[PDB]
Amino acid sequence: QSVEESGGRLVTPGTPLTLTCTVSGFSLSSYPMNWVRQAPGKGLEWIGGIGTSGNIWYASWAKGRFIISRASSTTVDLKVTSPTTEDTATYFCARGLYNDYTVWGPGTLVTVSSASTKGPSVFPLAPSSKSTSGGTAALGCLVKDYFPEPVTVSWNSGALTSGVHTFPAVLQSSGLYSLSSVVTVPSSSLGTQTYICNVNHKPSNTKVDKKVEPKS
Amino acid sequence: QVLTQTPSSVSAAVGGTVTINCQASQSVYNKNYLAWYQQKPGQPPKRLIYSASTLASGVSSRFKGSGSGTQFTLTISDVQCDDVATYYCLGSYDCNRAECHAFGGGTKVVVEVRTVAAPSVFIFPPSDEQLKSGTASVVCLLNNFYPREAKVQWKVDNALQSGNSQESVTEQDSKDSTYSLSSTLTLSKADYEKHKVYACEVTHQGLSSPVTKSFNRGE
Repeated sequence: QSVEESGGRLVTPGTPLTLTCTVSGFSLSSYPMNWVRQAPGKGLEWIGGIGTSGNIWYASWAKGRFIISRASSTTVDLKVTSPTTEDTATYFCARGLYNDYTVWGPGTLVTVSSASTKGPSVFPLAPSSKSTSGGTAALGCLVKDYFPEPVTVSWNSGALTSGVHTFPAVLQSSGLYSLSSVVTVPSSSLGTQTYICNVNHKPSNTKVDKKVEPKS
Repeated sequence: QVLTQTPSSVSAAVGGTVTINCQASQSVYNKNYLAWYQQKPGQPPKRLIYSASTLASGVSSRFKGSGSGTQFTLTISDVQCDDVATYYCLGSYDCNRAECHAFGGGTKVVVEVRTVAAPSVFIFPPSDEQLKSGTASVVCLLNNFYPREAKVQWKVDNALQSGNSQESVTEQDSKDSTYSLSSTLTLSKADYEKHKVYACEVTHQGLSSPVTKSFNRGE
């Protein structure tokens, strides 16, 4: 049995948005479903759910702001009726929540803001003597000036994960995010091994594969 | 129903014990409909315990839940590096009498080490590609240090910088219990090419003296 959330995107404040939870390997008339959210850096908050008999339940704070329905035999919808900036969160759906049958989805990200979508620029953080210490070299990519979240970064198409640090994005005064991803490698490998940061920002349809080489 | 977790943050040495308290404003269903969740950064929450004390399938016996009614505890024995997470209690109720479910506010678990680790420090000049765009970003990396408190100071021609840098810190590493930090100094291309020496100075408990990494623009 599995569940998957979808529909998360950027909307301006006041603009209705509908999220969907799609289930596989079980019937909605057999198990309860629940929506939960988490604002960036904050706690889990139960929104509401639908019971076996089809009764819909809301948290008191969520009534009116959210509408939950069985949309099909395999989907449950969550409509955010008049989103505010404070509805910016990851939204999770789950079968159950408490009992042994409990299963969660990976979540879908909602952003509520009047700022517009912007693709990032990707710049190399080139390894040099100024980024070498005792046989270890550091290199990376700077992913600058994007909105909204998220961006993903991987190295060498996912073949390299050890020594990688992808830092939490920071909101710049311009209202745009910036982040860096770094990796520490053996300095003896700088001549032979290719290092490529794979940056993907789906909201702006931006995908960049930047080779990071020692500076000349 | 409101669930209150105390403390909101807790530290244990590897091999030590932590205890997290959950107090509900009203008694959960059947006096034991209380679950504990573990959330590691980037991940959905994992259900560890339900019925106050019953372990979910596959969960370590190092986790012990107890309590009844309104008062509950999670005890983690023999704390390991991979216990680093935020923990949430979840209370469940008769939907006809109260809110069906309510999460506590969360308790962040941090692993402490007796010994400090100095950061490795790296500095990166702006790329030629970025300079073409009219902006210059200089990056200072502090790699794999403990404890979390670290001071990063930017100096440009030996002049202290203020209000033009931002930093970001990783969550505690689940394998070595260390943190990393990036600081980014942002200037216009015009301002960047007015100065020669760019330095990041790092103060940390693991360093006997402040360490400076620097480059000269051009050379």
